[PDB]
Amino acid sequence: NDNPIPKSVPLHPKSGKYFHNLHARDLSNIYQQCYKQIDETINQLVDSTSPSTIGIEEQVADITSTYKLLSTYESESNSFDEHIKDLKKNFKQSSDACPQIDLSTWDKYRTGELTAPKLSELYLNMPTPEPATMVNNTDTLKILKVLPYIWNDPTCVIPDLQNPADEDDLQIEGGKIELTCPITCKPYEAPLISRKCNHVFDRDGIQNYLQGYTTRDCPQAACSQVVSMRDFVRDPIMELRCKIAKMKESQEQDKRSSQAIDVL
Amino acid sequence: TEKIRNRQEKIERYTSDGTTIEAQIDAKVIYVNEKDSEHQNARELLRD
Amino acid sequence: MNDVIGFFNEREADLKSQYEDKKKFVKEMRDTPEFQSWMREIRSYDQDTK
Amino acid sequence: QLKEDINSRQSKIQKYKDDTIYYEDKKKVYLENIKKIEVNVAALKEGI
Repeated sequence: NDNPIPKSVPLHPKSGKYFHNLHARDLSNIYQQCYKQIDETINQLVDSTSPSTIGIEEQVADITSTYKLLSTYESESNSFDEHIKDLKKNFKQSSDACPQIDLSTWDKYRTGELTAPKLSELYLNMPTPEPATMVNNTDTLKILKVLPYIWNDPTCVIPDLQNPADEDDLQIEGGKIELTCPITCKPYEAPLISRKCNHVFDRDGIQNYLQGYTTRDCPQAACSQVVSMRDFVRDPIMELRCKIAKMKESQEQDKRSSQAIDVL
Repeated sequence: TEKIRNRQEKIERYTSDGTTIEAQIDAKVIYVNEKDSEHQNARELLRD
Repeated sequence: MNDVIGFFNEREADLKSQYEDKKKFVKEMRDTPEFQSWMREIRSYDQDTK
Repeated sequence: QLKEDINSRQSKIQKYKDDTIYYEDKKKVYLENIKKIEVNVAALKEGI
């Protein structure tokens, strides 16, 4: 009507060139660089704070909030790109469905009696991104959450699935997790744990037990299962505990020696 | 008919080029991954 | 729109050609050999008036 | 950039396939017109 400017027209092959050219610009490299940066910052912070200094809980909470915000950003960016591709597919299908303007179909579209899909309206009507079907649980997040307790004491039992207060009401009765293996009187240089056994092993003597037998029972108690080589994975918690224990024992030995010399 | 013939010949040539460039971009993916590993080695050497 | 304006240009060129053909038909409709045969039938009738 | 370019080229290949499909449909319509002209010519020849 009036000025012959139709609201929308069917897609053209020349316009199809640009439609295929249009894409959402990526953040995969940016996101992975950010993730690696925050992970290495957490790793540095693990031993960065002075052993006598206490109160890393607020910094841990702040870093947890930062990581959660980053993960939410990544999830909604994935939502962005999937929405973009779905919108492109819907628009191309609608354009293919609609006819082509040759003689007066353009006039009909201009008069408004005929309508064609418009990417602007579709992008205005696309649903807002939703952080659904996404879980903010990573190994870095887990170690970040559990590191304050390890800092407080090397032996801790954080899970509260059985009871929110502790493992059993107020008393854990969980014993201690020893850095030095009775089998191998040495710190765990290769901490390997099973998703089923949930026990950390040095693997130096475990390979000797697992050679010649396809599956062998877990030597530790409180469980009964057989595992192979490929069920073992690296557990950062174990060497985190080892490092904090060594650092604390070094600082306490230095303090006691210095005070004893000050006595003389 | 000859327009369709040359169009489908171009389509077949483009599909062959797409397969070859898929192989080439897989080669480039391995190339960039190994270059990234070489950088990880180089950066750790610089660090130490 | 570039496609549709080219199409309308060729359509109006065809319309111009058809209009030229109609003008040629109008021109040949007059000054016919039968039109030449006329104006002397009038003379023949004028030789013998009323 | 090569991955983006080859994805664009693959979409160009699929749109060429669609264009060839429409061209084949036009050719089929033309063949139907040719068959109608042929049967008309056959009837005219019969009268001849």
